[PDB]
Amino acid sequence: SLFKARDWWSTVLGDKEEFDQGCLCLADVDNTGNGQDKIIVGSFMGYLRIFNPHPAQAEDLLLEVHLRDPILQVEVGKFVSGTEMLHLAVLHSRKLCVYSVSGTLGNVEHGNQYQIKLMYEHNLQRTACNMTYGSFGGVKGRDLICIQSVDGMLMVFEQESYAFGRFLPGSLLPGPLAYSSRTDSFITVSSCHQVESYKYQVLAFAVVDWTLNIGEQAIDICIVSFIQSASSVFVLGERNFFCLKDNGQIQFMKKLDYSPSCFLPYCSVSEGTINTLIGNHNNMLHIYQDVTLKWATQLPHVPVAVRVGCLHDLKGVIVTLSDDGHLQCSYLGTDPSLFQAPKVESRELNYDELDMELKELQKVIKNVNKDLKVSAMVSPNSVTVKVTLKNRVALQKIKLSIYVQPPLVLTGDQFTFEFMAPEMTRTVGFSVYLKGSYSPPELEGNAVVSYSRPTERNPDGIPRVSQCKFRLPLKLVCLPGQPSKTASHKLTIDTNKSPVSLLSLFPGFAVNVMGFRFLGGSQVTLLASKTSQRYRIQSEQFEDLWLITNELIIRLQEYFEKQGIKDFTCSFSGSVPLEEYFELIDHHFELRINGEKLEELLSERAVQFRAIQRRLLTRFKDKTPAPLQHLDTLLDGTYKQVIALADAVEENQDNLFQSFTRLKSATHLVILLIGLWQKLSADQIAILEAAFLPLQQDTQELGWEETVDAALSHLLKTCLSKSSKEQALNLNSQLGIPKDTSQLKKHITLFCDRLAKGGRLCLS
Amino acid sequence: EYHSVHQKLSADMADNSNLIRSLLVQAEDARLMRDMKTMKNRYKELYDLNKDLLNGYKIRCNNHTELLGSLKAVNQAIQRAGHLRVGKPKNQVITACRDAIRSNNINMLFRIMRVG
Amino acid sequence: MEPLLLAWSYFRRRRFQLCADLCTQMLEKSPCDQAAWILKARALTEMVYVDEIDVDEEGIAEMILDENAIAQVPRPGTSLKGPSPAVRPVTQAGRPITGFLRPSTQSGRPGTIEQAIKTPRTAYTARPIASSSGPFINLSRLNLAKYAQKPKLAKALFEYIFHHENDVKTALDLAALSTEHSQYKDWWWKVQIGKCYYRLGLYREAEKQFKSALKQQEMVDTFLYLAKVYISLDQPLTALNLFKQGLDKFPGEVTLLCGIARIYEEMNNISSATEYYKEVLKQDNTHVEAIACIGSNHFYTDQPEVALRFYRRLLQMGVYNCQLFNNLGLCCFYAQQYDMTLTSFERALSLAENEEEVADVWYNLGHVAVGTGDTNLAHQCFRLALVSNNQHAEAYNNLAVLEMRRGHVEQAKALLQTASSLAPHMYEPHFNFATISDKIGDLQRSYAAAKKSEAAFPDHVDTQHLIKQLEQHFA
Repeated sequence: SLFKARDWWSTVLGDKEEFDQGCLCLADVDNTGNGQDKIIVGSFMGYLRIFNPHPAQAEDLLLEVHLRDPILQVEVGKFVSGTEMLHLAVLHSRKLCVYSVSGTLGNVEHGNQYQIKLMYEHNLQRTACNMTYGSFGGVKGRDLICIQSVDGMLMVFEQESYAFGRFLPGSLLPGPLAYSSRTDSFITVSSCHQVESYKYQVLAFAVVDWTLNIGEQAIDICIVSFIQSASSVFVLGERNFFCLKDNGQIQFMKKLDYSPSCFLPYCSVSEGTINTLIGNHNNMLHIYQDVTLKWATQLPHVPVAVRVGCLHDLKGVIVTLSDDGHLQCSYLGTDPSLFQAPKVESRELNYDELDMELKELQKVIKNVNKDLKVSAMVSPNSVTVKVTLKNRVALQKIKLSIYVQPPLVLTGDQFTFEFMAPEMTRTVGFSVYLKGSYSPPELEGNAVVSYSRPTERNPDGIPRVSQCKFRLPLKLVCLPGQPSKTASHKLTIDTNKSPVSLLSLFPGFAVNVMGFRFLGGSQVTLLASKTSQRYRIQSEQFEDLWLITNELIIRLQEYFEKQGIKDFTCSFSGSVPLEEYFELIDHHFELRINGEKLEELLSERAVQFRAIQRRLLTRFKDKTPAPLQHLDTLLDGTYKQVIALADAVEENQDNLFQSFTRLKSATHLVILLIGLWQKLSADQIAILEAAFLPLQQDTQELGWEETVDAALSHLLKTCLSKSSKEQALNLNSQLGIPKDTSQLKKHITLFCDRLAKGGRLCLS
Repeated sequence: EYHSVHQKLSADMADNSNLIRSLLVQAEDARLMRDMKTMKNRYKELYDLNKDLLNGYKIRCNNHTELLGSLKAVNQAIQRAGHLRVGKPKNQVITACRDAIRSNNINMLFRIMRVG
Repeated sequence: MEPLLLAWSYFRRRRFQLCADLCTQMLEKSPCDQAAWILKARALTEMVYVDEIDVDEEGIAEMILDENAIAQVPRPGTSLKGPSPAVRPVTQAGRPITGFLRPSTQSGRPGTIEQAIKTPRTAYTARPIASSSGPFINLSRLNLAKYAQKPKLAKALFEYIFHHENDVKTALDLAALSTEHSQYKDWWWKVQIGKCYYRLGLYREAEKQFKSALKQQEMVDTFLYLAKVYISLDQPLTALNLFKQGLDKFPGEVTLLCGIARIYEEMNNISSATEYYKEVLKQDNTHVEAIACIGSNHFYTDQPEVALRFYRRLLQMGVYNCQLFNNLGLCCFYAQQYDMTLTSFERALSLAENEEEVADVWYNLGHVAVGTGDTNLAHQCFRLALVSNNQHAEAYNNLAVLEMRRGHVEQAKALLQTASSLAPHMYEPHFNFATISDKIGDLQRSYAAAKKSEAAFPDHVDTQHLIKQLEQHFA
């Protein structure tokens, strides 16, 4: 209970009401003469409610009158000429009304009634915003009131008689108004952050006594006069708390780190100081002697007005009122309750239900250790492919995406299906075509779909992914051409059947000695051998052999299965090239090294440009003139060199990418030949296809040679090699850019020869 | 007005210098990921900002030298007024003119330079 | 009731929306009423208002490419550029973790620009680091020369332009014109021009205005601004002297004492930071910064019960976070208040509003598990810390320790490598990797890891013994 506003008589005060400051008042409006206090609350609807809490109950509410117009301000003081009895003044936008709450008793405590009798009223030719009251001048036994119109005008009414009205000078919004008696001065906080004190006689005669530029505008201003030892004007700014002397300067000030709402300096306890009370918009009250925080306690609501009064035989009760309607009397809670878990015996652990669930989850744990069909169809004719995807449940967040190759291009790449209801079918259609010059490494294409399965643990569903492959037609990136006779590079695939007519396999390429020209210019020749069973493929580039060699083999298989023959091989006696292959590897690595050199050059140029630019900047900061044309003509040269180097790095990146795409086809063909040359199974072909065909393009941290060399070293180390000195010295796996391709070539040749010597591939 | 123009120019040049430092950082970033289109665009923007800032430097230094000329004219005028009188009136007139210019009371300045 | 009156009352009460909307209405209805115009300006600008003292934000450009410090090798103790890393966790090599995050904490400086882009974006800042740090009224249209003639409109419009539109150039133009009009004799316009300059990066032209405002009216805000400037110029002792002069004017101001404490804690002198935080306590006793800092310090110097008292005080004053409850559960488990630990951890998990906070709470729950003596629950808690935040180097380190305890050396090595790649400033994954490398030979990587260990926490004794062993082996 420590540091909480412990409750007392409290009540919510309406049905979506609206209150402000000046609504809550706390005095002896009934004029009982005893000394207790009665909580008065006006509203922005009209509900003037007066309570006398007796701790809710129903005897508390003295009355709940409803006046027509909203109640801006409520005050209690000697607002009538003759009598010296406290009256109740209520201020509406255009009306001032002074009542007299007279209560007459009944024989039983719930038979006594209270009436508010209108003692007088003044019409306001201007729309008020607030008001203050005091003994204007030095008149005794009177509390005459000054009302501030919202357009900056102090209309002073001596009770029952409109005295005068003076326009405050230089004000746009209205601010908080207070009245000091030790100096007989009105004090305002105008819109230009200026606390201004005017003398009452100067106003009555009409200018500004004094001013003080506080840094903000003020919510409330309380000139507290319970103590006469030294008057002090308290100001609650919208960010700071001030206490000001009577001459004008700051007696002291505190920089609140919160947003205050209301404050009230109540009576002081020490000598000279003044205890004050400030409420946050964090619904917390702070008790501050001078600027020192003497206490802090959590309010239930963000107070709009706080008072401290004597209510039913208890002094210093805090009375807060919000703008919702929460009105609450309270005291401060000073019980440092112990921090201990409660020693309850009824509340025990339902071990059976909890243990069933725990055994279920532990079962799933110990078990973890031990629905969408995608199909792509390629039309036989920029060929148009159509992907059909179907489900069996209500899948959600479906995304389909197609990846063909670098050279090949798609017209549509991504398709998003947010939700598809169960056992339904979707069908997308895109079209793929060649864009570039070189031929792609494979005419394959992949369509990958990713969806989410809604489950019981997660309502957003597990993410799942499924993929399908399609095979584009050779006649997309090729056409028939004139068959050459003697080309530079050649490879011969021998088969154990009868040499088949080339016009059968390739019927859109017509001729039993065929020639192919690819979009881009490359040309390949296919010779059916008439005396032997073999075929021969030739071209001036070792890369262009792969697409035709692949299609020869694939369509041979398809033809011999369509016919009905089963026995068929593609033996390829001879030797795997390993010499026109290494040339492409060396070309690729030369491009990589050039790129690294250019990147270092660009690093140096950028550092130099930065240094010169910082020199120029420091020159720009200095106020005095200074010749610098040398510096900017150095900057221009460095910048043109930077542009040159950037364009060169772009060129090298493109050249390296083309070299990588040609090397992909080279290594495709080399794996094909090694698989035909040693009769490799499908798994032993997949291991090669994973070791030799690692990634899609070279990046500045991972490239081709490092990956393929690490993989080949591991395979040689744990599958073929036996000696340990070799396994540790020569066969080493590292993943940084090499210094030369010597080790990669040594390992590829060693891999080939140790495959030739009976060794076979495994994984572990 | 020289004061005000120099203030505005210094504000603008501070803005552009902050822009240039941001672009230096951004260009270093684009170059660390070998993204050359964006790097070249940062370098183009830096070139343009340097051109604009050099124009601003030229105009600022021109106005600044004019401001120095004006300040020297004012100080030399106070000195020419004081130098016209021998003895104790000299520093009297000097401090009087200094106080009449720190308060921008030009008419009092000329009054004390005429007879005072 | 009436439109203007109700808009005013709403604005006073911090509505900031009902007054804005009602002002739009009153403006469309009567095209000549400037009170509602400036009131809408105030509401707009205060929905978004943020304390300028606390808006200190530094980009990579301002860290590296902005040089304003005079000295280059100042004496140790006179520039800004406790529990050892074997007890108190660290965010970087130096500057161990703090107890209070303000939006201006640095906790180090990145050396180069490459060192800054290649680092997690919230390693030297309290928010992701940057490269540099319909409408109501159109700024180009309105002529500041006219508004600056009337200060009632001038001050509100300047606050709008500076804090809402964030256009420091038009703001400085209006402030210059307005100071011209007011004949240079009001501290507020001076402080505003100083703030504009400090935003533009001109720290001496801003120090000038703050100093010229202090001579006119000594206020807390000007001392805070001027010390902020003196810290931007890297002069901590000038700032300490200015703070002490302020405390001479305002004998007990908490903001000045907390500034002094922040400086003494950034100079890494906790002996005086804690003394000035204790002074703040003797003044405030609800200060979240002071209580959190002294509480963390007490927790880490073998006094979890006193830290528990401090954090329980933060809980009594109505703070309700995930950080507060994690700290409470930790101080409870380590003060041996076993009846209030796990409920505080569950409250923390409930209150967590990120994926890094959830990861930290699961990390601490894993520490509680390790203490309780169950390595399976600890395993699950560290793995959940990783699930919630994949870049959690400490979860990797502790999970690798538990793995190596099980026997899985390769798992442990890969996890320690991931950790020491995520947080290079952390000595523990480096030391662990070096130790379990030397245990298996591989003295090259063992040495390469011990060296980075000693780079992160140099006075570590075991790292010295291992480095000496490996250097003996090398020779």
